[PDB]
Amino acid sequence: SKYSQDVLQLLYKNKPNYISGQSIAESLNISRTAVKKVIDQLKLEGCKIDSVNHKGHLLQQLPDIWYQGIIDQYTKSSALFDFSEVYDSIDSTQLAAKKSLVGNQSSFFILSDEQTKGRGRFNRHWSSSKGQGLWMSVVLRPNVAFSMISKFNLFIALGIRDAIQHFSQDEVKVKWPNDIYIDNGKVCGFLTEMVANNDGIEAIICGIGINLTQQLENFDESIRHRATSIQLHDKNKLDRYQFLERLLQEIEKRYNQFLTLPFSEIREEYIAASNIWNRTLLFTENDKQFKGQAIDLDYDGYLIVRDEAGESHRLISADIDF
Amino acid sequence: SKYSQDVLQLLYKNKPNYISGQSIAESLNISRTAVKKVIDQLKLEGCKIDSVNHKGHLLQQLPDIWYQGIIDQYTKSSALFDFSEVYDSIDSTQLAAKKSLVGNQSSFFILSDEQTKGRGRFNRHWSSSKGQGLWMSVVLRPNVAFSMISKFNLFIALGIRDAIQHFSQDEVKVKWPNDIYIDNGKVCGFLTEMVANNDGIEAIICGIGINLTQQLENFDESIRHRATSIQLHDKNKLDRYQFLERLLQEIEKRYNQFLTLPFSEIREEYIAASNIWNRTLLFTENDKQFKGQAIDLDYDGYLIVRDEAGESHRLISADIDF
Ligand SMILES: Nc1ncnc2c1ncn2CCCCNS(=O)(=O)NC(=O)CCCC[C@@H]1SC[C@@H]2NC(=O)N[C@@H]21
Ligand SMILES: Nc1ncnc2c1ncn2CCCCNS(=O)(=O)NC(=O)CCCC[C@@H]1SC[C@@H]2NC(=O)N[C@@H]21
Repeated sequence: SKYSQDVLQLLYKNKPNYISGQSIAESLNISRTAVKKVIDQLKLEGCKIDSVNHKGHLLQQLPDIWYQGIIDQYTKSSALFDFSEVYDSIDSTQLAAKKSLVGNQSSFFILSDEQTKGRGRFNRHWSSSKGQGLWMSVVLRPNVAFSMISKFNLFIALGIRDAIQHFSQDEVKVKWPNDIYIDNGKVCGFLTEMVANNDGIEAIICGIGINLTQQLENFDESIRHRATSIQLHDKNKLDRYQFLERLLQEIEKRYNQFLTLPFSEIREEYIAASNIWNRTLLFTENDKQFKGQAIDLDYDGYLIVRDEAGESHRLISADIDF
Repeated sequence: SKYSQDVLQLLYKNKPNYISGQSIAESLNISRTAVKKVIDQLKLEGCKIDSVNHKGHLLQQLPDIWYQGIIDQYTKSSALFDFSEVYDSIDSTQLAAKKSLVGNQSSFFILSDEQTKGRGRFNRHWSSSKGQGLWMSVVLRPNVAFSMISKFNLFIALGIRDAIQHFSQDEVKVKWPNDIYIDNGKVCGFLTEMVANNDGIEAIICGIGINLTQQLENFDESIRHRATSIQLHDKNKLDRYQFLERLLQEIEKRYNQFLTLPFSEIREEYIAASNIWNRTLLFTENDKQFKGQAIDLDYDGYLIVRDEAGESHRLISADIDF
């Protein structure tokens, strides 16, 4: 229904109080009968809405579906995010962000319950199971130099890690430069692209995929031993809206840190949260591939590596396997 | 008409021979009467088409309007350009290229007879007079490292300069890093943007604006002393199709040079074609602005500058005025 999101938004905004159906009707300039029909539909879609006879309605719990009217409430209260686009299915939120950013200077994000052509780094396929993960692309407008842009990944990694950690009973670690792990399982990967020239950056687009409630059987046989979800490390039922709120809050906090603090101020924190140390790694560089150890993380965020031939390397980035 | 471009394309492809209206009809599976109606329309739009009684039709000259069916012939015979989009009016060919490149790996360009929101570097307004200039954006897919990408501007500058020089009786010079001049007048500026991350480049988009036939009165009073067009330096009537062909040929040649030769191999040529030497320049760097002289152009394409305080600088880029 056309007013379904608006009814949902009024229910969300009035928590924890009940609102009468009459009040919803006067707000949306529709009939009492249209409001009850919308509320039935929302209940059908799995919204837990308590209705009592003289009080009205109380949104108790959302289903595992993204709802524009709810996310709209998140962007209205965000200084950073001007708006959001919430899709049920899409080729890729990253493809949609790169089209939507052209010709404007807005900061926004794009969410989809499923992706049919999710892509990771180097155009590797990314599994985006409907209803089971957060598939999102974030467009921001950092007015920064190239010598500074690579640090965004280091800061954002810590925000994602903290957001996940808030819901994980197990330790959440960061695999430099763009992987979040729980024990031995990849729970998130992200990818940051930019539109730029030597005069500056028009936008960055950070594509974030986080496995929320996959059962092991929900991962393809090829990635099952290296993928995990937040639910597999949470004694309580993970609530995708509670997590998204925490995740937007940490992204905002770490983005403002990235714009105002040198990497030196999170370097120790980043090292302490990393899981790449004391462990041999597999580096892929075009056709060649070599092994190495992560020795240090310098003040610019570069990984210092000792390869198997004993040579040292200072890497702004790499793709490494365990 | 739906078959107007196809009729035009057949006329172009058969130069310098006449083709009968019957032959056009059998090729397009339309009637002899529809073909003559299309040819009348094309003549109305300013196509010079010779028609003789038993021979058919010969395209003699195109008007100052871009025609998809003609440009299609250019991309079919180009190894590099997969396709093109030809618009009569657009906000900006650069905005359209950045939308069109998403989700594919095609190399292509976008042409528009006019732009309503043309933008140069730093979002400075760009005047795109309808029918008087070439407003185009070129999307390419260089598989190259960032240490190499800045050289593209140096190579492409030489292609544009040569294309213009072929039609100018006066000397065409290059103002580093993205201006083409004829004597004291800016005849072209271009702007190269990229979509990229530390793993590589998804695309570059080179926005090229070239003044073709502006009379001085056609330039705004604010830019008239610093802008010029090719026609103002050509004794013959500049033909936009002949120029576009030459320009696509030089762009292709210099792009392949950029992918296969170090800048050292065009360095002397670039220096010899530059007009920034032996002349004080105005540098703008955020809020500050200083004066300086261009001392050299190193092997990486960096401008070596002596500023007014006597300090040396090595600039991958800058915005400089005369
Ligand atoms: N669900 C999965 N869970 C764990 N492992 C998996 C999964 N599927 C594939 N594998 C294994 C290969 C891992 C790929 N290698 S990677 O590139 O280094 N890693 C990355 O994380 C970069 C991908 C970011 C994804 C986001 S989703 C929203 C946005 N839109 C879009 O299209 N992309 C971004
Ligand atoms: N017609 C003009 N002739 C001479 N001078 C002029 C003119 N109009 C403005 N001025 C003065 C300010 C000069 C601006 N400063 S700049 O940025 O350093 N110079 C540049 O050349 C970069 C602009 C590239 C334009 C292309 S057109 C197709 C594509 N689509 C789009 O939107 N852009 C690109």
